[PDB]
Amino acid sequence: HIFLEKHLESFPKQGPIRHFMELVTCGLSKNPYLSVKQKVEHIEWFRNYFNEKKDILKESNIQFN
Amino acid sequence: NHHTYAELMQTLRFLGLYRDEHQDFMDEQKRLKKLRGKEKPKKGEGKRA
Amino acid sequence: HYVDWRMWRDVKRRKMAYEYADERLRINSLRKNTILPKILQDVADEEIAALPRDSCPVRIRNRCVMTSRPRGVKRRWRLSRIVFRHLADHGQLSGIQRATW
Amino acid sequence: VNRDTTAVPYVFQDDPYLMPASSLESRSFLLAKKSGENVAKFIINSYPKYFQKDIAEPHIPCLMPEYFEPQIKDISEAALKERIELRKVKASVDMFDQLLQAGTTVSLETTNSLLDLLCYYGDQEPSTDYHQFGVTWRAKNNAERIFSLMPEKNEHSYCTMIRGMVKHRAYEQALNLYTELLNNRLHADVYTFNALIEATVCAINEKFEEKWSKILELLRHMVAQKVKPNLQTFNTILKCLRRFHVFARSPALQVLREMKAIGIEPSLATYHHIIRLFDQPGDPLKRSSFIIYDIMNELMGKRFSPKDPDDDKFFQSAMSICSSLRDLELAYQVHGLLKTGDNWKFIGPDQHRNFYYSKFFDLICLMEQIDVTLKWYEDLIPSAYFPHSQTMIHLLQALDVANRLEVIPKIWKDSKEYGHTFRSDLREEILMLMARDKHPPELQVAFADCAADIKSAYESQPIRQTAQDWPATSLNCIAILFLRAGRTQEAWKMLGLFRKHNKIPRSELLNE
Amino acid sequence: KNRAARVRVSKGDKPVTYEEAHAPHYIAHRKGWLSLHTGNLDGEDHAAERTVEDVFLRKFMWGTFPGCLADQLVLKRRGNQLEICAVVLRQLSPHKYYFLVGYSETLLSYFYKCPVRLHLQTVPSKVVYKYL
Amino acid sequence: PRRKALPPRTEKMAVDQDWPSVYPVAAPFKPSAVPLPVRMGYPVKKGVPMAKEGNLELLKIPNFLHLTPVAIKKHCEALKDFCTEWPAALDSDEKCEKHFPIEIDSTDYVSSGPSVRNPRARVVVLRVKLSSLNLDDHAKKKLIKLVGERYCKTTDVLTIKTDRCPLRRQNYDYAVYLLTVLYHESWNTEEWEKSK
Amino acid sequence: ETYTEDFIKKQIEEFNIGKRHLANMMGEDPETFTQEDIDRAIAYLFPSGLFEKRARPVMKHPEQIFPAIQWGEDGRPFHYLFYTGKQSYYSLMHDVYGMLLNLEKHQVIGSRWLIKEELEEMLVEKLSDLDYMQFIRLLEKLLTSQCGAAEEEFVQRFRRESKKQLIEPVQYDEQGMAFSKSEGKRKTAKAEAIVYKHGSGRIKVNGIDYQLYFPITQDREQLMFPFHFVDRLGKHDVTCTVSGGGRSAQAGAIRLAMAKALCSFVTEDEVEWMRQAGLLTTDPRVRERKKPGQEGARRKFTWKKR
Amino acid sequence: LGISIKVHEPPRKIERFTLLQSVHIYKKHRVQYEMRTLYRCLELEHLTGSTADVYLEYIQRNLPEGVAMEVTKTQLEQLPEHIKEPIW
Amino acid sequence: SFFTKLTADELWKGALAETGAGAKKGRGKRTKKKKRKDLNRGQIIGEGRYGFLWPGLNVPLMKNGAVQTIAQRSKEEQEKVEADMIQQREEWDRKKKKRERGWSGNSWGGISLGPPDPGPCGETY
RNA sequence: GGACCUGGCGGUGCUUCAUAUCCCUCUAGAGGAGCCUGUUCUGUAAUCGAUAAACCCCGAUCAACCUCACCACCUCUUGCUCAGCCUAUAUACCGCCAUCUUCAGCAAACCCUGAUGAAGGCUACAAAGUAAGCGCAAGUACCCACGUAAAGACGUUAGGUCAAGGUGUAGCCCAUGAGGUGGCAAGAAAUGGGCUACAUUUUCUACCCCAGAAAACUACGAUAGCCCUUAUGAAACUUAAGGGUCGAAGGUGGAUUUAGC
Ligand SMILES: [K+]
Ligand SMILES: [K+]
Ligand SMILES: [K+]
Ligand SMILES: [K+]
Ligand SMILES: [K+]
Ligand SMILES: [K+]
Ligand SMILES: [K+]
Ligand SMILES: [K+]
Ligand SMILES: [Mg+2]
Ligand SMILES: [Mg+2]
Ligand SMILES: [Mg+2]
Ligand SMILES: [Mg+2]
Ligand SMILES: [Mg+2]
Ligand SMILES: [Mg+2]
Ligand SMILES: [Mg+2]
Ligand SMILES: [Mg+2]
Ligand SMILES: [Mg+2]
Ligand SMILES: [Mg+2]
Ligand SMILES: [Mg+2]
Ligand SMILES: [Mg+2]
Ligand SMILES: [Mg+2]
Ligand SMILES: [Mg+2]
Ligand SMILES: [Mg+2]
Ligand SMILES: [Mg+2]
Repeated sequence: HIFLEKHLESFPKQGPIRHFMELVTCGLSKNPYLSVKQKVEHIEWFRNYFNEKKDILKESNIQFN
Repeated sequence: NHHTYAELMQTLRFLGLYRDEHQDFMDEQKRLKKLRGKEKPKKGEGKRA
Repeated sequence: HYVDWRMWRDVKRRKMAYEYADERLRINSLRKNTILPKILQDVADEEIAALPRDSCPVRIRNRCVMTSRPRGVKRRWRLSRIVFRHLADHGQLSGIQRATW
Repeated sequence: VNRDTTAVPYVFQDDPYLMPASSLESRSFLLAKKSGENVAKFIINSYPKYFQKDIAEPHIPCLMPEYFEPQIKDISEAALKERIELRKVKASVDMFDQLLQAGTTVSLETTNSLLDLLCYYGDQEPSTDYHQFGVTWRAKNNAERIFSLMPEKNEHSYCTMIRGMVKHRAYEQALNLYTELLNNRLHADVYTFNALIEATVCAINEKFEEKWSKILELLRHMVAQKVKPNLQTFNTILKCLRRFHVFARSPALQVLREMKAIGIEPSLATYHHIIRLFDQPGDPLKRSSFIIYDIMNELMGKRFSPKDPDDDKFFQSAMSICSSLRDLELAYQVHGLLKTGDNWKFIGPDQHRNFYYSKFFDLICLMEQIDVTLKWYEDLIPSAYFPHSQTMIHLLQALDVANRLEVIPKIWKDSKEYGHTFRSDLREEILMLMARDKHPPELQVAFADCAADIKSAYESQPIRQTAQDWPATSLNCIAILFLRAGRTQEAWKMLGLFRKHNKIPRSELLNE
Repeated sequence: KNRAARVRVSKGDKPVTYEEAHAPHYIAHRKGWLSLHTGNLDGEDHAAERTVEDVFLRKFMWGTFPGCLADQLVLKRRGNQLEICAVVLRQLSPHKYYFLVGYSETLLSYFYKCPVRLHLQTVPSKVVYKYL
Repeated sequence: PRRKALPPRTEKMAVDQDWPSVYPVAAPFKPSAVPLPVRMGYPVKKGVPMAKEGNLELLKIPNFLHLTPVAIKKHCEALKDFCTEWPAALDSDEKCEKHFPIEIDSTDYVSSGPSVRNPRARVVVLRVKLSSLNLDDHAKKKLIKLVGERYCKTTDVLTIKTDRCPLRRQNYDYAVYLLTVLYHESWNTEEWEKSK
Repeated sequence: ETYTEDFIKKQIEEFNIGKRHLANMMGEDPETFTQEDIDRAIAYLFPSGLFEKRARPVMKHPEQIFPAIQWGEDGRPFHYLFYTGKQSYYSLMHDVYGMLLNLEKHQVIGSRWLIKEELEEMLVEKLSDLDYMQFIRLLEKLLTSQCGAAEEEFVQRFRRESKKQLIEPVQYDEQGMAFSKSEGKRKTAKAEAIVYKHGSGRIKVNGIDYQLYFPITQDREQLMFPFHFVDRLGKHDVTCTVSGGGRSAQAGAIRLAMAKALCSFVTEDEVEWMRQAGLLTTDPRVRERKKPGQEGARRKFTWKKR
Repeated sequence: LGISIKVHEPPRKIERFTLLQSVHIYKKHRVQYEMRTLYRCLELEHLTGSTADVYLEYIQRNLPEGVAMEVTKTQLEQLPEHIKEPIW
Repeated sequence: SFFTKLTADELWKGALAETGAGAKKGRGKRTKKKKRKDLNRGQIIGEGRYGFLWPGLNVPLMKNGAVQTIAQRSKEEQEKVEADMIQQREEWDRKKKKRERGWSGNSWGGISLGPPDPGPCGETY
């Protein structure tokens, strides 16, 4: 529940996305109302979401996978 | 869930195990209006056309 | 078998707000920051506004559960002042008594 | 905490109006409460959607609607196993042909699970909430049809067929089916051998000597197939031998002497079938007396666990044998063995329980001092059982013998609270006893207060089909109890009823 | 003038009960409460769900025991258990009472997922406190 | 004809009986079981309190007829086989903090209803003095700077409160994990600690 | 509801039997089971929190719970004044008027006249206000006359806390100094004051010199008042600790505490002067609550006469 | 059972709230209701797990209707092995 | 809904309008007074439209010495019970729905009031 | 038409009076200014209800959408519901209240008077009234005995509310029902209540009561306007907060009037 940065290995190591996904995992680590299965869902949703905005993320110089 | 409460006690009244005094009241008032002529019309075949 | 249509609309509203709760949360998170580019935040502003209006939680109204009264409702019992007093005046609400001091 | 001697069984409502008075109400008040739980489950399984909502934490699986209707509506091998766990005999047998007709391979473990459901119920549907004599093993039954179709048959196949025939009184055919099992170089199990001993004797009503030789052959085959007997195997032999009351006496003991050697602790049932066999309607009962004494010492100071269904019957049997022997020292051991641990649950159903206490309280009154007999009457009744007329009359013959005729105005108040208010035989033995002899004023005025309550009962009666009838003796006694007491005024108003109903008055009433 | 839970004065032929003879300002001075749970205590929750159960239970018993209820129900909760205590008339036969006890106990136990027990106290006639 | 109610069993009751057997467990007031002429209610002008028969005021009361002194003493005599003896060595509280310097807090809530859940049961508080830990000058100074307001200088007690995880066994393991990283991080001297 | 003697006689037997049952429940001895234990056992077995004590379960003797025919079978009333309607009241006026005639022939604090409501219990007769006054006028007339010994007993039947401060026990500290401790209350302020027998007039409030703690002179004047009145300023050392309230509520609470603790080091006569000066009384004036329909405690919202 | 126990009574809490008296208009006329919560703290000391288990079950089961409970348990633990000495 | 349902006493009290401003000062005609009817008079516990026979409540618990099981009336048999119930209702109503006039038809004068009420002390007229 | 009864009224008499009250008398206010808010007029395609005392920050312990009932356009038809209706009637009602009540009277059942008329019914050194029940009172709550709450009848005003909900009667049923999208709820004017002020007993700062500055066209004084940002939210010139700019009227208020021991 508290160490959720094992799941960010398919994300950029440095950048805005990492800084954004280090806030999602800090808030999800402070959440006693979700299970671990539900917390990964959130993380997997952004991964699928940033894979579909690759063209928009190239304009802003972000190399997501 | 008003459905569950309203459907359970409707079934229990038809099975005879719950006596609703409110429906009886309005079952008798609707029975006394058929004798007085004030019966609900058939849909489509209304007073207007 | 709800009190009225006004109550029935809220029931649907509350059901549609529970289905899109997570989707709306994930999309707002992008908007509620100064980290991501405006280009991406502008695309999320169009995605959360295209969802059904009834998924928005600001349309949910806390009505009474017996008489569907929109105002004069007590949140702890989800009852209107009129229905609360009726049960309280008959000694049916544990602990509730009239105050004198 | 112990039992409340002043209250009825907890299951009943603690309220004078809802308290069961008689023994008929006791059984009829629990059947109407069980009818409300069946009428509620009916409604809980017919309309589950109302009760599907679950607000309990932790989840209560026993407060959720059951779902009997099958779900898999296709035709596969896994859709049949779902209709066999729901005991859908008709659907499974009709859905098996379609599956078999298609030609899909059917495992041997799935066709043996269908025979079990057909061989057990005998191709008949189980009882449902809503939609003895003779043989229930029809010749045109699915159990035999599906048996032939099967291309391969293992041990379990026959084993579950022989047991299905004996259960539905098809004894004769099971023995014919057991010869085939021997022809296929197979080996039966213990359960299959258990039913073969029941069928053997039951099949033909031959003399015991021939039957004994026959039974020994199965047991010798049981030891030739590396089969180990269990408790039920011996229990059937004793149950089967019941018919040959006398002759079986000594042989039955042999069965009990082989259960110890091979380490098989006899249960309550094993002893229940011996005493019934030995027990016979004979005046001497010399043999029966010794048997029960030895059995009780062995059982003495033991705690029991359920093993065979017949275990419950033992307690009723022992008390009956004790009342026939008129021995109270042996009834205190049987009732003392019912109190240890939790053996009090083997007493039996309501019918068995009342019979046990009746025979028990009837041997206490007759045999022991009248001071303790009134302590057993306050404990058992009504908390344990409601009495039958013969028990109140048995108690009245003890007070008479114990010159304690001052409790009769208390025995009549209780009778009215136990449903014997209008029992002719009860009122005909209470009045005569009170009026038999003259008693001091203080005691003579109390009997008159019971005759004024017993007289009201005759005036008002529940059954109005026939005209009110007053027994000759009652009227003869109610009037003489008024005179002696001092109620002369009322003694002269009863004179008209003597000739009105043509009831002959005794000389002792006129002389006085 | 105030009207709530007050029985107006009459010639004297109207019989009222103790609970029916006292107004709301006596609910904690001369009367108790007909339902007793912890929902309304400081720091307790689920006060709105225990309330809906009470409103329905009082109606379920009023329509399931028609003409048999002398006085209002006294609902008691101890943990999972729910205890319904009632005063009933003796007009109805006992056979029918036992049926209604097993039907209501069982039905309400599967509906509110909790052990429900009902304790009847029959009375000959409606206890009368005074005649207003 | 019309059924007639039986007389109450109170009359049968003896003065020298066993009351616990009548009221073994909690039950509502049964006037036919309680052999007491107890009345309740506010009397009318020139009147007396209402009798127990049909009294709805005596049914509202949560009685303690099942918890009479004779019973409690009888109940607890049978419950002495479940209890364990407290180590005699631990006389006072100063001696308990020498062998057991860590105190764990955990709360259980009992409320009426069908659900027993409560989110307040997950909170775990861990208290431990810094004098019972093998700390030096540097470690103790650094450990007080990481915990912030969790350490009270007046009592020299570090309080760790964990409510992050749903279960109380996870928050207890997390509080013991925080104490270890803070202890092993207080002894580790970095290269940026020279600019103090 | 009329209760005869036979009904009350059956209630006497049920209480005695119920009194032996309640002693078996609690495990006491039936013989020495008083009525105070019954009140204690019924409050444990039947716990009621009703504010009215007359609405709670009670198991008393039938002579204290329940509150007769005035003619025989023939129908003649026993008393000769039956037809008056108030035979008990008029028999008393006839007796009192008969004792006032004999006197002619041969010739206080702590007590109050029986109230009207208490006089209807001795006679079991409803009485008007005016009739009660008439009876009192005859009794007073009886007292003025030279009544005999017997008459005094008759009048006594109809007839039914020193205002001194409670001195605190002087204690002694480790060093041996004598002092007295007391407590005060003013509005929401509570104060504890320790007054040493011998001192140099030093006061410390919460560990701070009083002039520093109380800048406003008025507050200091309140502190002086007790000592100035007993003309002993600069003779005791005070150490007080006040908590709650505000500036002026704390002084008043200390004044009262010092004054109460200074009564142990003064004579009885001086303590009565302090009482008559209002230094030992607790001011009961506290803030009044606001009402739902008004702007304030007593202020009302503007009346729209317009 | 041989347990040390101390009893005190924490100050009560009274929650009040006001409501309109009439169904319609008449704002100046309202009704006030309150809920009174009374406390009672039983502080036992020097128990064991087994002793607390049976005692709590016994009193918890007999807890009367309308009465909640909050059991706060202070457990004694020992320093973990890792905390005994630093990992040089 | 099911929570917006009152009791019979509350429904008739509002329908009859017996206590109101109109009654107080001759403001209401008596030409067509509304009349209270008991809708529970001829109702048996356990009888419903589906025609289910509940052992121990609707019908005898035991038949021929054996306990009955849950059964449901057939359409033909349940249709005869509803129609026979109506007949009892009409008969009861019909009976509820002759006088000797005095000097005039609507005149009170000349009408008999019977004998005076008996006195308490054994007096009769 | 004559003579009585009751009740109401009287620019009817007399007497005792109101104890925060009728008037004078004490204190702070209102009415004058600006703002906030409600109402009425007007306006708009665009709700309803309350509306002398007893309406007017009243239902609402609350309207950006929702709430919503309104308007315009489009759509559906056994329709979430063994339908539905915020359709009319509060002058059919229950229910919950207001008011006189900062009262004590209300009243069954009897009795008597008046020739057995409607009607009426007391005198304490007593002359026809007795009275359950109701209310008052007493008890209770809060910090007591005080005080404040609460309680406060029977009636009155066909008082208020069918739009809390329910409901009798009459009415609609391809529409007087149901759903969707967008939208209005403004201000020439008048008025009620409130907030802030007109300052020096004040303004600002420090402190929380021993201080230093300010002080009339850069003073006192807007919670208004304008601009920006932020918060909530899907959505804000729009709601709220804050900052910046701005620096108005106003200079202590006529007749009249409110509250408070
Ligand atoms: K006049
Ligand atoms: K103005
Ligand atoms: K009205
Ligand atoms: K309405
Ligand atoms: K209507
Ligand atoms: K203004
Ligand atoms: K300012
Ligand atoms: K002004
Ligand atoms: Mg934004
Ligand atoms: Mg909203
Ligand atoms: Mg003010
Ligand atoms: Mg009011
Ligand atoms: Mg005519
Ligand atoms: Mg308007
Ligand atoms: Mg709008
Ligand atoms: Mg009106
Ligand atoms: Mg009107
Ligand atoms: Mg008072
Ligand atoms: Mg008030
Ligand atoms: Mg009062
Ligand atoms: Mg419309
Ligand atoms: Mg719209
Ligand atoms: Mg500005
Ligand atoms: Mg300025």
